[PDB]
Amino acid sequence: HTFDDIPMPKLADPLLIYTPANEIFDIASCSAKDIGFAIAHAQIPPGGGPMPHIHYFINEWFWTPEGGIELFHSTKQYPNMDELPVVGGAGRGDLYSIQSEPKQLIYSPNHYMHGFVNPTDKTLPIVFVWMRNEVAPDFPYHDGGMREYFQAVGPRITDLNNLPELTNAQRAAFASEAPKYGINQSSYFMEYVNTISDKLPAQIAKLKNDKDLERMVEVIEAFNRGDKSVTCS
Amino acid sequence: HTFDDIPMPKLADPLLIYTPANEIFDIASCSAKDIGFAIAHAQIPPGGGPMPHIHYFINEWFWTPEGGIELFHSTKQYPNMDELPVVGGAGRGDLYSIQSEPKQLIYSPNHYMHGFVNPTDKTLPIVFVWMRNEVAPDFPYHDGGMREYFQAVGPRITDLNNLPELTNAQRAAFASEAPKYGINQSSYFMEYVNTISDKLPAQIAKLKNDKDLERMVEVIEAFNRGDKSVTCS
Repeated sequence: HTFDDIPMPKLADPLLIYTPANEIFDIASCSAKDIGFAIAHAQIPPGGGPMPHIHYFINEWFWTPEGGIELFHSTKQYPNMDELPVVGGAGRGDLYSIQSEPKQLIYSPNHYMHGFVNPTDKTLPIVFVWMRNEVAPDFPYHDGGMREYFQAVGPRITDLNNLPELTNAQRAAFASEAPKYGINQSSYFMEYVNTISDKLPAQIAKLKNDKDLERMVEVIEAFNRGDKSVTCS
Repeated sequence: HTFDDIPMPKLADPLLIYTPANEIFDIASCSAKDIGFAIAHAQIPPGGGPMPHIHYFINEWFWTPEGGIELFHSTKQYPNMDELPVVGGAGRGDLYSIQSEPKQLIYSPNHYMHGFVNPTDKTLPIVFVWMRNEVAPDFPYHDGGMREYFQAVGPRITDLNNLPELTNAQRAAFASEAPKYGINQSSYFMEYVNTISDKLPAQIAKLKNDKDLERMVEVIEAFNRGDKSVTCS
């Protein structure tokens, strides 16, 4: 399953963040009467990527223009934010790996466990779209909290030549602050993981939601034309 | 497969190290005319443990007095140190997890890929023995390199209740210095790994070398009795 293009909202003041998962973000939040989301055009260096985690306030799309990124995705859902999937109690979960191909679009609904890594020796592009769900609260940017999460825990890139140094406190906050933004984020790779299998189950591979993505693309392009019925900032 | 005890050499000035893999080490090197090794009595905090790596200068034993610790181990061996098990040629390998039981004793010969994590919410003990092999150069302690490795890359612990904080340089050195000590050490979990499965094949489970371990216990015990034909420091 492929998708041709996801354009970037062109803000006057672009927000560029180096996440503590070693991801280079150019990120923005947008909303219209019917919808709100955050969108990031990212560059992932070798070894970059978030450890396995679960979302409660958003549905997520991943678009990989040159492939290469390896995604991880569960078949099981975790609708209860208060039950971490850990050795402690509610139990670790099984993950399945996806070797992304060029222009592939992966859809991950709320409550699924996922993450990704760049396992190659070259920096690879990726685009994330995080859409506000029906149970998300109103954050300042109306996007279900994702841009607020990254802006709070990742250092801003004031110079894309001199990438900021990431600190222990920033890596820790990536984990510990995540619940305020509807994320259960693991702090080490195997914390939530029982197995990683390379045999992708059909029901995961078939996940798609092109309608909402298409709408959100309309909102971005309407924003870039100057349409004042929508907002990005 | 279990073992009853592995004692610690009693030095006047214990070498306590907090490794960049988040391991609390009390480590020593010992040699006799027939044998040389390093041994560490360790405490692994929640989430602690090294990324997958392969040894070229030692054979390793793990002893888990309270179980808890999850080890990872390949069936495939990697005899050429210049060939990294990485997506850019040579290829990532399949790991199998081992949920250790109290007093369990795992033997991991050189060239195998392995690693471990504490997936629980409490600090757990573990003892490592790293025995010099035939191809290892002669390091100052004659141990095969391992103590020298941790001493070069890890901070000394000066207070067990106020552990030292790790620096990015120490973490990066942990990977980049490793080959000098006969280790290929991955710098993120999925760098060398393709899949993780929880069905340990029997060839791995039946790995053992009790004779050499008994011999090293013998050396430790003699050192602790004051016998001068052996050395630990």
